[PDB]
Amino acid sequence: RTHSLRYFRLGVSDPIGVPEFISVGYVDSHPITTYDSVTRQKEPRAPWMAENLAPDHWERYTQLLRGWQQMFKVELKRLQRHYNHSGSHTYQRMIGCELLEDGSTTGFLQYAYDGQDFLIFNKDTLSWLAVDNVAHTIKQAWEANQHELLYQKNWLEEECIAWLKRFLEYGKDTLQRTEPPLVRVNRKETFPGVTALFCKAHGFYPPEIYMTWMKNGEEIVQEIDYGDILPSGDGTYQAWASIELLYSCHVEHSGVHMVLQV
Amino acid sequence: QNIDQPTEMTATEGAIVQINCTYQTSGFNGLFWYQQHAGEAPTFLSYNVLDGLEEKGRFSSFLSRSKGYSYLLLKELQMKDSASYLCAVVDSNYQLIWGAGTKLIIKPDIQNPDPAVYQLRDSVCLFTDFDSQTNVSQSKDSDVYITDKCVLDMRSMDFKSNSAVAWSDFACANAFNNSIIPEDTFFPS
Amino acid sequence: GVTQTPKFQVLKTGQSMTLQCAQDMNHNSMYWYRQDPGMGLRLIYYSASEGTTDKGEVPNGYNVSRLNKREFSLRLESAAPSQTSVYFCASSPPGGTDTQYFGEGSRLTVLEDLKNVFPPEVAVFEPSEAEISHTQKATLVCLATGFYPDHVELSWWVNGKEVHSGVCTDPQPLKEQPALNDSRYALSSRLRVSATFWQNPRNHFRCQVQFYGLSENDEWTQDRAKPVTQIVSAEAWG
Amino acid sequence: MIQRTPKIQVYSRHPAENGKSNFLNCYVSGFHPSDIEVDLLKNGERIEKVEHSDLSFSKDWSFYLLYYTEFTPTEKDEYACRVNHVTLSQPKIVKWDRD
Ligand code: NA
Repeated sequence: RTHSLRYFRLGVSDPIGVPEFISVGYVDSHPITTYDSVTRQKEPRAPWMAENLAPDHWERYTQLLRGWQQMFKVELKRLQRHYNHSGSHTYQRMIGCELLEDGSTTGFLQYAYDGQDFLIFNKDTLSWLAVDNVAHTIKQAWEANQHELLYQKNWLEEECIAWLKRFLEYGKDTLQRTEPPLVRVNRKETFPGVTALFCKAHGFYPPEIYMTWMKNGEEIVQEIDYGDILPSGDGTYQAWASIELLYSCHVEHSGVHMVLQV
Repeated sequence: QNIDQPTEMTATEGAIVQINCTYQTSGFNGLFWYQQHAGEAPTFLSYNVLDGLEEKGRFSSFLSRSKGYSYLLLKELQMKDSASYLCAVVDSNYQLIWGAGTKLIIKPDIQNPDPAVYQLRDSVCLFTDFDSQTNVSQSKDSDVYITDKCVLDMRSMDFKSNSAVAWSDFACANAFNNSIIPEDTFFPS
Repeated sequence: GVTQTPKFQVLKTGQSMTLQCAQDMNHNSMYWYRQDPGMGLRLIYYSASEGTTDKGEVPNGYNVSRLNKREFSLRLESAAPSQTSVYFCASSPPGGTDTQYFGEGSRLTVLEDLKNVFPPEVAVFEPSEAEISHTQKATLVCLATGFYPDHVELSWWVNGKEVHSGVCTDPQPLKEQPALNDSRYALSSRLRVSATFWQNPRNHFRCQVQFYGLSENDEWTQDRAKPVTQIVSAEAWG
Repeated sequence: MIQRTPKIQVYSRHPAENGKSNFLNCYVSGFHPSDIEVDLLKNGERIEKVEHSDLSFSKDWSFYLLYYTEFTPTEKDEYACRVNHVTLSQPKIVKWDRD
């Protein structure tokens, strides 16, 4: 199954309650680690992370995250000087990797300024893609350090994947389980002469689900309204798909296909 | 967890030496090579994180991540290359793990040896101009002091030479009796 | 880059000590290491950034203070003979792939008492007339004997200028009493010049030995002269 | 500076039935910047016993949160989610569509 590991960083200049720096790690949709400039401690966010990593792991990353926190504050100050920006602005980073079902891997590293893409790393060409000329200036500074680019490629292709496999084993009871969806079809005449069909699923894990409507065993032509895959709050998810008007709802989840004929 | 490199290596001036370093760590984020002359601070030589050979003048550093192996290659050896070479790896938690280091000894090429034992006044017995293949043993007597062989370079000429010093009944003719000295060692009367 | 003090220090057991380290390269990470024969650098304490410090591999018997972005102090609360070592301060730029920059090092020797501390006797031995005839070269030998602890820096001076060409100093000193734990040391050095250079009567040769012993603040109640940090020399003219 | 207003979705954990114990959820997502105020309401009054997830990060650089509470739906009781963000002039009350 497709799994991923991601680390996020958020820096806020002159914040309102709101921390100046936040850093959170995720395995798929699950938070695994947290650090902020208020606590000044890296802590686990999943019990299976707390049970499998000794206190020395948390002590070491607490020190690293205090160092990275200061580097983030400084980078945001330089970005604001480049743009001649006053007041409160945000700076974000996302690093991570994916281990696909087919055995192939992906790695990514990107930054955002004020919630918009700023720099995107390409680990295959060892270069940064810049959105504007301030981003272009930072890119020239970062591309001048060949050792750092190579360091990032090795981390994304080897280290991150090894971290992901280790975290998958720790959290296997949560992350590798299957909770099949409970599917129902509801029929209702809405506006005079308009029948609405809703295909609704709930109680499933993982959140990835495929839902579609078919007419006489063939793919629809008319508009299907899709509902977001939402967390139910108990570790499971819910979703829906709807059409107006022989119709059948088709649902695929974790290698099991389901048909609900109307 | 562990880094291994030889304690010591000896090679001849003008030749090539390869300093091997193997590591067994939880993760890998880079391998450094540092140089450290006797009584001095370690200084950066190279950094490798991806597979391949990185050349920097007379020095080259290699890495194989799958084998967990690196080497520092030193070509056209010079006496000034005599130093310790420290291997260090960055583990999964971005901490440097330092190897115990490799002391590199360069044997000079003595073209025209002239082994001789001389007497100096302010006493001392100087054993000099012997080839790099002669070893000096420590004193057998408590009241006699003998140093190991030393190499000096007279840079204005292309002249290098080896020497040992003995000091303290004592005479130059018997000062290095505990060492295997060349058959044709000159002893002036 | 990285300034570390003092270069040498003799301490009595139980005495306090602070090693200072400063860097002005705007580095955020600072490290304290100890280097001992047969093993790799061992991290004592480190400071990932200003306002934070953490233990290394060997923190027992030490404590640190990251005083500001530039300075990182190392304290020995009660000096023990196991703390006899060479200490290195290093600093590293924000992030990387980046390398460590080292200070020159601090040699600390912890002793039970200072009663066996002695400066060296320095003597210069003029070249053999037999050598000059045989090789057309002249070798000057310098001996520094009876010093303790091994805190010396030997150098040659030709016409008041330090020379390195034709010089050979022993990397390690010799133990004058090999069976004694508090043996005193001997060091030899040789300077080789051409016969014509040596035969010039206006050419001046000096062998200088800088000894690092006691300071003015150190107590001295013994009858013999206080073995302070000093320069002991020997001269020769051609 | 592009500011993104929050998407607010009020729904129950299980398909709702009047008289049956459930959980009311309020999923607040797609907003930027991160400062946000969320309250769950019952007949316009703030519910005191409300749980929530920590601030979460999306790949599109926006933020999301989940607020929930235990409840028993009834025909008479009206439930809502009140959200405040810098993109809003006043707090926005989003009524539960009663499933
Ligand atoms: Na301590």
